This record gives sequence, structure tokens and C-alpha cells, in this order.
Amino acid sequence: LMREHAVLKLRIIMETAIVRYINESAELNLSHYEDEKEASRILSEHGFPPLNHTLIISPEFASIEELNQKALQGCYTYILSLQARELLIAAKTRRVEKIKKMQARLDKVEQLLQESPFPGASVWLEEIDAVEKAIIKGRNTQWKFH
Amino acid sequence: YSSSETIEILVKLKPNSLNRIVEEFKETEEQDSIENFLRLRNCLHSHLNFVKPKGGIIEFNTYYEILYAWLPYRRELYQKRLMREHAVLKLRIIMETAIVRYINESAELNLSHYEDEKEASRILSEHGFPPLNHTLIISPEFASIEELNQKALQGCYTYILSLQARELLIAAKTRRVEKIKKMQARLDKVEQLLQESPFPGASVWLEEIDAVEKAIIKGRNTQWKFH
Amino acid sequence: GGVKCFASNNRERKVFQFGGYVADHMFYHHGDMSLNTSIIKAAQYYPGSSHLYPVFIGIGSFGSRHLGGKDAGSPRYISVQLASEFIKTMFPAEDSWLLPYVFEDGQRAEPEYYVPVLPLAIMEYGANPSEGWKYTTWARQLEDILALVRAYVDKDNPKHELLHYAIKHKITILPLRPSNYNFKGHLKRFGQYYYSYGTYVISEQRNIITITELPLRVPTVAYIESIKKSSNRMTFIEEIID
Amino acid sequence: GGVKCFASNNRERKVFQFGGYVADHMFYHHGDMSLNTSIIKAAQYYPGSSHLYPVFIGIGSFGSRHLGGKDAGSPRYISVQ
Amino acid sequence: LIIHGFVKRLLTPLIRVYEKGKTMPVEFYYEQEFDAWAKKQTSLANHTVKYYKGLAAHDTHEVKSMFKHFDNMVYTFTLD
DNA sequence: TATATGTATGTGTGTATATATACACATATATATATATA
DNA sequence: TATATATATATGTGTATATATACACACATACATATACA
Repeated sequence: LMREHAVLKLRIIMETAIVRYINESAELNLSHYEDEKEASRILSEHGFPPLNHTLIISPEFASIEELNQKALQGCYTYILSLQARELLIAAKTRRVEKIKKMQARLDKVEQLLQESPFPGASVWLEEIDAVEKAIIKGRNTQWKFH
Repeated sequence: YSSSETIEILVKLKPNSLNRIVEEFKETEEQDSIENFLRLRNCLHSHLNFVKPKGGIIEFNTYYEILYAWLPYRRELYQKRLMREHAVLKLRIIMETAIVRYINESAELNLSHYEDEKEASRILSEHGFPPLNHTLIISPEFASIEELNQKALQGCYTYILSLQARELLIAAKTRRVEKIKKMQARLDKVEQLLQESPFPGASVWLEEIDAVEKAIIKGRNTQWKFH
Repeated sequence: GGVKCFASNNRERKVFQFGGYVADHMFYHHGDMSLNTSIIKAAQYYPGSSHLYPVFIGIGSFGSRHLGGKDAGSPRYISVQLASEFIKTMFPAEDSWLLPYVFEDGQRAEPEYYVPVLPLAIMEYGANPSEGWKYTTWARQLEDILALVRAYVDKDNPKHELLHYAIKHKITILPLRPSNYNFKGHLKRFGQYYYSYGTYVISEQRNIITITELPLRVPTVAYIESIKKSSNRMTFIEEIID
Repeated sequence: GGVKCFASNNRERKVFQFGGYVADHMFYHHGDMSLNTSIIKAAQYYPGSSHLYPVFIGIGSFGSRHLGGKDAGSPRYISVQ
Repeated sequence: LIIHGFVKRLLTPLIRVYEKGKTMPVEFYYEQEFDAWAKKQTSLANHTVKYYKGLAAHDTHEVKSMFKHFDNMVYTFTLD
């Protein structure tokens, strides 16, 4: 639950730069610049956060210290590697509702970190129920899962 | 007393027995009395019975027949690879010399204003962009040349719509223009290779003979370890 | 290696091909015959097998009760498959990122342990020797274990704080019986141990006793050959038919 | 299967692991012992061997002249790339 | 006979590690020694670790360099 | 002459270590076996 | 010395079967060694 809370905050921070870049790249006009260093300079001169995109989007075996330790110290690869398919209005709408769903999930994670007796007490009841009905459905099919 | 790669066998004779071998094991012109005695020759007797394409046995009488049956397959395979390369190079020139003009006209075109892929493909069909099949051009895996020119012009604008904003920069423009120049120089070289004597693709095969020869020489020197 | 192999689609493999996979990617440094035997006995499922909840679904001939599971096929014949939803529910994927791993030769291979949702070490069977020690378990009821973990975790269960007191002071409240699933004899607790009983059926009109059940984990042909070597018993029976 | 197996990096594997690969991805419908024997003998190189220009480099003990290549290692031991 | 030097043994590597560029490998005889070694490193991106399961996995140049130093690597048991 | 009483064997489970064997198919070579010659 | 057998080996790509050994411990079967005698 601590890992999920950290990754959700970091991904909210990541996408609420991409959406305003889609809003402001029509007149930012990145097609005018020479190479990616000038582009990274002019992106940092308008307040976009430098991010480690290959570890925000895929935390594999990173502990939470090396998650909040080396992920805000990246570059502008998250914003310079966008396809032109992404710049349409339906993709903006989908990113907005995905930001809303991640905000709701972050609220649920902080709500069930504090429960009694220990954090994550209802989740383990749900996994008890799922394992029990999977054992029943495997016993009914001679362990063949038809 | 032999090593792991060199023969050294040692016999020992009974005393005063070199003389009695020669009357027992007679020397013909084809082999010596010792080589009759110590089993030291053999005949190289061949059975050149192979299978052919589309199955079934085939049976040759000499190694020259196998070589003369082998040569035309390599000849026509060179002709096939050069014609396939010619088709793919024309189609890739056609693909990238529209990416260049989309990069040049993206500011005037204002792609962010449009709603989805339908309206974007419609507004890209009106400004003279060719519909292409991006997957068959980037990876023509096993497509024959009729398949390659039959389903190529029957696609959409996915080649232009998965462009990253990384490659709307000016060094990327210089890079794409010089690789288009290299592709059309390669296309001129290919259509010049399709004409030469005695059959198309006769210099590339000599180059590959020399490459196979130097790789075999390197392998024979390194005890086939290729260090 | 089975979670890693069958990820894309749950397509069947052979036993020796899956064994080659799990010897390549999990850095196994031993022979192949023992690994293939381990895969075979990890896939088996019959009344009286070691595993009550196997990792794999076995496809082919995987042996029977009668020869004790020693009558399977060769590994070029039989197939395995990942029991995907049981493996998904018991061993969750988002938990496996947060485990200590074993390194062979530099690279990650496999965890130090899995931490399942249920205490799977007391839910199955086993009988091994080793160096110095012996291992032997008899599996518990599923319902007892579910009642224990729901008494620990759930706060609206009326045996919650009693069970917390029992954990504090090392006493027992809730029962924990042996598993009689797929077993048709009967279990009796006498003193300090349980005994398991098979079922006969007698008829003096024909001098026939009909055995209809053997005790837990008794192979059939081993039992029948064991009853034929005791000449104290052979003096009373004439003919034995399976 | 060997062109496809050693594509990314040419790291060597055991003979039984490569045999499992080529029986999986090339749809080999036979036993596993003769496939491993063919992978062993398709990589040997000594004076008087069958193949003068072998497909594979063999890493281990692959037999000698003195037994006709019949004294190689088991596939558990030796490797090819 | 264990008193008077009759039981002997060779001594072979279990892991050899090959540095890029250099011409001498690092030989470890126990597995935990190599594990404690390899955990100490920070960049093992260009080393090739070779595990030698049985002794018949040893290549030709390796067996040549092990048989040039044969009596260098035989040991003898002394009874306490 | 029955009784115990301390001996000795003996399979059996999982995870290891190292091996063994029958058969098909073509053709060239072989080494001893065989008539009848006498 | 001859004409004549019938069994015998080796090659690649195939078809099938196997077996000792280590390690712990509860359990089963085989005496056998006495100790009163009888």
C-alpha cells in the first residue's frame, strides 16, 4: 500500500504536465527549434517538471526510497516522445478522466492505509474470498478448470 | 602412444620376422607388402543418392552433375532478391517524402484542432498525402512482389500519425533528407545491377564468394573457435 | 519459471521443453532427469497425491492411486499448463515485486520465498528424509484454516479478541482437524495421535470380505503384495482378486 | 532454430536447453534423445569428422578421433553457440 | 594409509570470471565466495561468469592451462 | 518347549550424484566357415 | 587350392526400455538367544 500511494502521487504529477503541454503546444511550436537540447531548455523555462519516465511508468523492483529518490531527477523524455495521435481531443478527454480515476484511487489508498486493526485489512478478506471460490471451482472440475 | 589429434601407433615384431612378411603378403603395384600387412589403404566408393525439391529421390553419377544442378537456383534467387529490393526502395522513397512535407507543414496544418482519427485522416486526404500501408513498408516479412504492390496503396495515415514530437526538429529533417538521398542512390545502384552480364546479380555473388572464403580461412586458423 | 513462461498465452508445452525453459531462465545448475521428475510430480492430482492444490494442470497420463503415481508417462508424451486463476489468486502479481530474491551468477532468478494468501505449508502432504532431520506432514481441513484467518483479520467476527488473547498467551481456541477430503474411511483421535481407518464389508454366506477403502496414502498394489508376504495371514485366505 | 535462438546475444546454452528450444519453436514431433545426439554431432570438429564446416562452435568435451566422436559429454555438461 | 599420504585430490575452479580486455580470469572455488564478491561490485555489465558444473564442461584452452600446472594443484590429506 | 530379547535386514519419500539398452534402414568390407577335388 | 555357404561390422536418422548411489525414520519381517523350564 505504501508503494501504491507513492506511485499514484508520482503519476498524477506526470500526467498533469502532459495535459497542459497538449493545451499549450499549439503555440509553443516545438517544430521551430533545432534539436532536443534547445527544446529541453525552452520546456524547462515554462515550468515543466523534469521526470524519470522509464521508472514512473514501470516501477519493477524499486523500493520506495529509490522511488522518491531518483524519479524527479530525469529529463523531458515523457513529453518529447509523444505521438501526434495523442494531440487529438478524444485523447485529451481520456487523459482527463484517467487523471480523475487516479485521484479517486489515491483517495481510496490513503483511506484504507489507516484502517483497524492493521493497514490493508479488508483487502486480505477479499483475497480470502477469491482464493476460496477458486479452490471450489477447481475441485468441481477435477482440477481441470473447464 | 597417440596424442588427441595425431596418430602414433607402435608395433613390435617377433625376432627375425621382417623377411617372412614379404613372401606371405605379396606386393602388388597398387599397395605395398606392409600396407597389405597393416591394413593401410581404403577405397573411396561413393553413393550419390540425394532427395530433391518437392520430395522424392534423385541419383547422380558424378559430383559435376550435383554442381550443375545446384547453380541455377542461386542464380534465380539473386534475381528475386534484387527485384524485391527495387520494389521496396521505390515504396520507401514514396513513404518518407511525405513525412518530410508533413514536418514542413505541421504548423500551417494545426493537427491539434481536430477531433479524432476520422477527421484527421479526412483533412490529411485533402492536402495531397498518399494513403500508405506502414507495416508492409517497414517490415515486408515474406511478402511476394505482387502482394507487396497489391496491398501497399490500400492503407491509411498511420505512417504520419505515429510521428513523435522528438522528430519534428531540424536535425531530424537533415537526417531524413540525407537518408532519402542514400535510398535513391541505392535505388539507382539496384536498377543498374539488374542488367549486367552474364545474368543479373553477378558481382554481388563474387563478393560473397570472397567473404565466405575469408571466413572459412579465419575459421580454419582458429581451430574453428573464431577467437 | 512457469509464471514467466506461460505469460503471453497459456499454450501447452511438453515436460522436457518446459524443463529446458526453467533450467535456462531460472539458472538451475543440476541434471535434467530430476528436474523433469519434479515437474511431473508437481503436476499430478489423484486421491492421495502429495499436492492437494497443484501449481499446474496436467494433460496426458499422470499416474493413478494404484502404483502410487509411479505409473506416469515419459516426459516426451505428457504436457503441463499453468493453473492460471489459482496461481493468480493465491500468489498475487503485484506482491512479487516486493520480495527478497535469489541471485545466481549476478542476475535475478527467483524469490527467497512466496508469501501466499493462505498458509500453504500446512495445507498439503509430504514425507522426505534429509541430512539430520525428517519431514512429514498431514494436511489440515480447509474450513478450519479459513475460520482461523477470518478470526484473525476480520474485526466483526465474534472470535477476534479471544483469538488475539490466545496468540498473546500461546493457547488454542479453534479446532484444527486433519483433512478428510477425498477420503472415505474414518479418523479417530486416541491419546496423542490420530489414526486413519479403511472400510471392509463382510459376508459369511460366501466367506468373502470386500475391502472398499484403504487408509490415507496407501498404494493399492503395495498393500496387496504386502498382505501376501505374511504367511501368518496366508494360512486363512485362498484367493485375492482386485 | 539456432539462427533464431542466438539472435539477440550469442551466449552459449546447454545442449538440452537448446534442444528444448528447437523442439518448441520448430515443431519437432519426435523424441528428445535423438535431437540432442544430432545437436552434439552437428557441432563436432576434429580430423576426420563428418562436418568440415560446422554450424556451431562447441564448448566443452565433444569427443575425439580415437573413438570416432562417440565419447562426447552428456548434454547436461557441454555447450554450443 | 591416511597417516602416510595415500589419499590425494586435485583442485579445480568452480567459477571463472573473464574481464573484457585482460587476459587472466578470476577463479573462485566456492559459491558463497563468488556471491559475496559479486554483491560488492557496482557494474558487472561486461564480465562473463562461467559456471563449471562438472569437470567435463572445461574447454580446450582451459584444460591445457590446467594440465600445464598439474602437480601445482594436487593436495594430500593428513590425519589428525 | 514355550517365551522374550537383543540382534540383524528391508523398502520408502524428495532432491541430488553418476551411468546402461533393444529396434529399423543400405552397402561395402570382413573373418573365418565350408564342399569336393583328390 | 579351390567354389561355395552362413553369420558378422559400421554409418545417420529414427523407434522403444532402463539403474545403482546419498539422505532420515517409522514400520515390517527374520531370527535367536537366552531362561525359566520341561
